[PDB]
Amino acid sequence: MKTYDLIVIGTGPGGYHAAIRAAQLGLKVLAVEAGEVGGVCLNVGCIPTKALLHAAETLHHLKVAEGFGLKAKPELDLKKLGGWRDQVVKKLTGGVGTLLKGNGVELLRGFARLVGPKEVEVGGERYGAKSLILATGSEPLELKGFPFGEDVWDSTRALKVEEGLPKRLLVIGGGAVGLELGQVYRRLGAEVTLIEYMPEILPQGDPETAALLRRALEKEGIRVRTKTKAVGYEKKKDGLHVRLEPAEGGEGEEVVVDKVLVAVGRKPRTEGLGLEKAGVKVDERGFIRVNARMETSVPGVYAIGDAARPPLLAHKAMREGLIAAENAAGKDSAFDYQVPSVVYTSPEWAGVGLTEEEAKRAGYKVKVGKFPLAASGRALTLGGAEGMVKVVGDEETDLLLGVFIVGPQAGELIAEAALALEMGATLTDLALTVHPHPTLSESLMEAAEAFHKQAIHILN
Amino acid sequence: MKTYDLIVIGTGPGGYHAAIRAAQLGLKVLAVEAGEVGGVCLNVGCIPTKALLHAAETLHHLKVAEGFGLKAKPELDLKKLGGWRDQVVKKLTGGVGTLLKGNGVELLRGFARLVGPKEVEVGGERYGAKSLILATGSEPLELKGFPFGEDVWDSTRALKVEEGLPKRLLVIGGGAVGLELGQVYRRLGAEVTLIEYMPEILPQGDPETAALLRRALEKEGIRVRTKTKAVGYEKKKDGLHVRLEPAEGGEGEEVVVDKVLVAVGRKPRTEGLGLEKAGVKVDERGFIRVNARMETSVPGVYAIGDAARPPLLAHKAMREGLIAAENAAGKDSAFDYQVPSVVYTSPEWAGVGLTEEEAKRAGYKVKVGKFPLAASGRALTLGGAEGMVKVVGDEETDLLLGVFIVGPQAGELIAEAALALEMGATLTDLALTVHPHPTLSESLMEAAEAFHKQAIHILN
Amino acid sequence: PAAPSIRRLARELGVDLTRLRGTGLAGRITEEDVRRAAG
Ligand SMILES: Cc1cc2nc3c(=O)[nH]c(=O)nc-3n(C[C@H](O)[C@H](O)[C@H](O)COP(=O)(O)OP(=O)(O)OC[C@H]3O[C@@H](n4cnc5c(N)ncnc54)[C@H](O)[C@@H]3O)c2cc1C
Ligand SMILES: Cc1cc2nc3c(=O)[nH]c(=O)nc-3n(C[C@H](O)[C@H](O)[C@H](O)COP(=O)(O)OP(=O)(O)OC[C@H]3O[C@@H](n4cnc5c(N)ncnc54)[C@H](O)[C@@H]3O)c2cc1C
Repeated sequence: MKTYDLIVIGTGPGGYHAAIRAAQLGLKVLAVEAGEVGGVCLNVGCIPTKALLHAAETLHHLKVAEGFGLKAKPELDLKKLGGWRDQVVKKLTGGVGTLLKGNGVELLRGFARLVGPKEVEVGGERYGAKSLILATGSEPLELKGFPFGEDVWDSTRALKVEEGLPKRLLVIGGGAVGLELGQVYRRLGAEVTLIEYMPEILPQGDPETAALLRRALEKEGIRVRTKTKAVGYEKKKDGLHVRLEPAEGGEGEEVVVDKVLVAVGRKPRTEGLGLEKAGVKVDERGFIRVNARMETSVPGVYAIGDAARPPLLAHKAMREGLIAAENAAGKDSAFDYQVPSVVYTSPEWAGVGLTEEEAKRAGYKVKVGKFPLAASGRALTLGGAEGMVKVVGDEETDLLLGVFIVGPQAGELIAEAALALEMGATLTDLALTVHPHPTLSESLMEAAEAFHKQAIHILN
Repeated sequence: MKTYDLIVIGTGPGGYHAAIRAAQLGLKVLAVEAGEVGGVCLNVGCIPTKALLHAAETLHHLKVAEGFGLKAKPELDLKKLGGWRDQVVKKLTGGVGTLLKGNGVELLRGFARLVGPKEVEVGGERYGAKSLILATGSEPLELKGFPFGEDVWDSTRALKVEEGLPKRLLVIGGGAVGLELGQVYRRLGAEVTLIEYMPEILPQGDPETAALLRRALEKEGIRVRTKTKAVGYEKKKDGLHVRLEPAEGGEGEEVVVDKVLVAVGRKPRTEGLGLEKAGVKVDERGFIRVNARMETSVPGVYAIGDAARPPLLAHKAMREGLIAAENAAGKDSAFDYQVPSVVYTSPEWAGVGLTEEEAKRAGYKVKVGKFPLAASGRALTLGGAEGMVKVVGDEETDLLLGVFIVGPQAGELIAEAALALEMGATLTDLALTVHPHPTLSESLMEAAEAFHKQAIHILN
Repeated sequence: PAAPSIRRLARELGVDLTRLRGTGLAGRITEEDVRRAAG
């Protein structure tokens, strides 16, 4: 029986943040990892996908570049691209390993399973601690009628673009994963059709900015079918005959592709984890029930990231890991923050706060401000606008409630919006902050001006 | 017949913002422009320079792109580039004219001169108004021993890259203008030597982040010589023999180049404007004296932008124009905002608030936090992590005082810092905002954590 | 310092922020603080 102050299961964004923070706070920590250090985000999620998207955007932008004199006959070596992707991933995961050891955290490789409230079994050996933090993450969610196989891919397989690009790809799911991977394949030369059950892509975010992203993707040749669901498929000589139907069911239609990417969600990795031997409550979907302190139904046992609750985002997991670590260390921390969401497509999509509908439901007197990128000098100097900023606020208190952005660098600009919400900023605070000219960030400032009908670069 | 409530002299960022805001508040406006609508920023400043920088960065990044399989033999046609640059400028300046007209603003072409406290003369005709807003901008500052000519360019001439790139270029001045145009020319194939009189480039900004920018430029082959001044030169058969000398003087040295770019500053266009006939006070440097309300020594007469006071920045002029217009309209607005400054080189440089030295001078218990981009996952997915974020704050109150950034998108990230300062954020506020992962904006959050000695992605 | 909106509101209402003691979190001046001082 080897003991520690804390045992962290999983070294993904959540787990390694928890391990490190706890260590900084004086705790003796043991971190357990069954696969690659760094979790999904660094190995088969955020990182490799962002890498591929950057290469795709670089290639894509050359078409606009011909417009300003850049002549070139681009040829993209997919094996070399995959190599760079692997290189980036290795650098970052090795980096996490050095951070853990540099902080004095003990790393044990193997699959950890609880055998009790405060005891874990790994490789037949027992380990105990005063506090446990469950950061097991999630995995690709299977879709009825589309079992993963040689022709039905999950996001991990989709990352391996060097294993041959299909001529025709069908993407199931209009969330961040489907959209990003759909655009990567499209830019790399494939025909791409994406289907989404809900009325609009990114059903969790603002419909207006999401629609603008969809139209932009459609302009690139990506066929997007909303209010449509995939029911099944039949493999024939000419390809996979996929059967589609209206969301609410009805007349069936068919589409033929070479491969299918299923990106309809994630399943928390909470089965076979010994939770039923420790008394840890799990909800119907597999998520470990937790409170703002990230505490489970069992005192001293915390759960964070994808294993604890949606949204299944990295920065969220990271912050949750810090909260759980701090409390395990004796502090009184709690998670009560605005969590932004970003889609790294081109244009990018980003959002934080309340959508127009959520604000209304919350009882606010909803008012909005909008600013198109077409009126942006910076957008023009970057090769041409394509997007908009929408701010949602209360017409009575002038409080900023939500921000949605579609355009280049949307992901970088949403942090300012996140800060604004945390600081309790009003639309006037945002409008009165002097944003640098010329920059894409100005769109947030002018959207705020537009909210008060006094934007300068557009007629009100 | 035809009377006006307000006459705005100049349609640069300051002037057209003043005219438009005044029109929005119900004033009858007359805007006078002696040259191209849009002023320096849109015609020969911000816009054309940023367009050239983008083209150069697009070409430059292809070298890193070869690393991920993008093979090509890029060739940049300067004539085509110049045409696009011209297109971007025309599109925007035409947009300003459209906005002015759309707001009911009367545009008069000619050079305006005051002939009294509230009367202006343009082309022999007289116009009067209860309010006058002076937004005449500035012009390239001439340097002793380097009068502008065929071989000695100002920034305007330097913009015409399609008129023959010099084999060897000497840039005098390590400010935003010299650095940006210097990098453009270097990336276009010219050998570039840049001299700065001060000990470090961007002498008004943080020396640490500024130094990192200098090192990056030196890596590209730009020979930067700080603590060095240009004394004079003499045209010879093989080129211009320029005499360099230490800032303090002494050891004389000569460098041979084909062209000299003088970017040592600007001079406010306040002479021959009739200020002495109106009673408007001007300081020794030529700037129109104004208070927080942008009011001059003459009631009803305001001055904004470059003509009013440094820093000579566009977003500042735009805000000052809004304040002046609002005050001319009977409101009571004052300029008390944080003004960020951006250098659009690659990597970019941006800063806002107080440097360590200034914070110390103001009596704060200076403490800093630093986060290197080499530890950024997003930076790596973009093909290179080179830069850093430094936050300056007070150790006792935890109040944020300044933020300096060097790296890609620094100009976009600085907006978050400006808002933070405007909202009186503490380092804890900055660190607690959940920044999206992976993004470059995360560097601000982590720099804040580092300030508290608990950054995660780097040892503390 | 106070947020832009509060500083602007103070000018509008003729309130001198340097004479006020905020009742917000860490002495932060609120909009109601300004309105309360105004009349
Ligand atoms: C293609 C794709 C792209 C994405 N892009 C983004 C993006 O751009 N931004 C974003 O915010 N999010 C993105 N996400 C989601 C993001 O990856 C997750 O939110 C994040 O990885 C969750 O962190 P985590 O620490 O909770 O879990 P995970 O990273 O999954 O890590 C859990 C770790 O625990 C290990 N583990 C599990 N069970 C055990 C056990 N019993 N014993 C020992 N070790 C165990 C796993 O091997 C793993 O390393 C993306 C996801 C995908 C699929
Ligand atoms: C190469 C270069 C790059 C720059 N890049 C940036 C950048 O990236 N970001 C930034 O913030 N700043 C930048 N600047 C500085 C920025 O351009 C100025 O701060 C900004 O244009 C100032 O606006 P303004 O309205 O005060 O003056 P100006 O834009 O100069 O406009 C004044 C206008 O008044 C007209 N005028 C003058 N006198 C009269 C008269 N008597 N009668 C009638 N009309 C008159 C002029 O013709 C002009 O159109 C750059 C400058 C240069 C040279």
